[PDB]
Amino acid sequence: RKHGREEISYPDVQWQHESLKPVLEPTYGIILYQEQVMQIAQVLSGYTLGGADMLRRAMGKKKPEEMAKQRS
Amino acid sequence: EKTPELAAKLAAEAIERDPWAAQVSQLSLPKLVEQVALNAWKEESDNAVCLHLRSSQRHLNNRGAQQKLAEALSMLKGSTVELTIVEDDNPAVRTPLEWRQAIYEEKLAQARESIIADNN
Amino acid sequence: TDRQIDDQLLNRLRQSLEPHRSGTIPVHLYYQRADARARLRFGATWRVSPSDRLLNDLRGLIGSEQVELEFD
Repeated sequence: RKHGREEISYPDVQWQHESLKPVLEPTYGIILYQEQVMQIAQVLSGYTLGGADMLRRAMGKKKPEEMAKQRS
Repeated sequence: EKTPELAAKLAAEAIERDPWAAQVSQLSLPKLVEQVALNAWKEESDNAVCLHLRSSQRHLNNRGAQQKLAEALSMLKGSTVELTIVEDDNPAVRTPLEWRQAIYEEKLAQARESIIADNN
Repeated sequence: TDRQIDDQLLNRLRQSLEPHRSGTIPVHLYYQRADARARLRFGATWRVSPSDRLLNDLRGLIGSEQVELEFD
């Protein structure tokens, strides 16, 4: 995607949105970092930075209950 | 390929002939967006610029490139250029990418003859 | 190089090669041009001995015994 061999999407062909461009700019629409996860929660869904860090933490643990709430 | 000397020298001739290749080099675009500007030939109207991109490289062309290209063309023109990328593969004019190659081929042939004629 | 005297083409260079033939290795000539690669394979006759590398490096030309393109 860096060298023009495939269409760049933010992040996926279908599932992309231009509001993710400032977040995903540095990585050409590829989700690389823990910090990008947090910026997506801030920008896309209005999270606080601290609530965003709590989402990333919950994604590490992978618990059944826990996601269900943040998913909402 | 090969040699970056020859390709950049060859680019100098392209610039020396094509107003668009010259303009692109003056703007000095970085890479991906440069390749978009490079694979397209620049038609220019009274207040418009429609870059006819080789549909052969349609997958390079993205709005993220177009907007950076537009800012650059606007910096060149010194006033707001409505720069658009359009997708028409017709070969009637040469892009600065397509521009490079022909002269090189011809030069190769001539100098192959000189080498054959060195004698021994 | 671009600079090939005349003599070097046909005399000194040739004479170094002339006494040492063996170990059939096809002889190709690479005329490295600034322009392009023109490939005239000499193969007039000489199939070189191994020791000639060092002796050939002796006069104005650096090269190597590379994987032969011809063989494959």
